[PDB]
Amino acid sequence: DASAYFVGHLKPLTMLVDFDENGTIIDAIDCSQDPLSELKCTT
Amino acid sequence: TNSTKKFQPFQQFGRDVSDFTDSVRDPKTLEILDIAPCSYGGVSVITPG
Ligand SMILES: *[C@@H]1O[C@H](CO)[C@@H](O)[C@H](O)[C@H]1NC(C)=O
Repeated sequence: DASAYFVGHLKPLTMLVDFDENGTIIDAIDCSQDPLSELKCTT
Repeated sequence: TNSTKKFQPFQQFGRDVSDFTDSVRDPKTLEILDIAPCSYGGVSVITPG
């Protein structure tokens, strides 16, 4: 049948990552997108 | 000592917040162990002179 695909491009950024007690990545906040995430990156 | 964690097939070492390696997988028998130094606690010496 008919299907679709999406293509995006990577950029150099700074990431904030957190892991749980099994090492599984559960959340991620990128900076430079809005002032609240910039505050979370700073803090 | 015997440990409790288990991780991915592409992972071998795990480190602490101070980048101290505390978890190692034994390569012969596939088990996970834990390392801790045996220098621990504080001592104090009392002298009358
Ligand atoms: C971590 O691993 C244990 C054992 O597999 C599992 O029961 C648990 O749901 C996992 N996640 C958390 C957040 O503890």
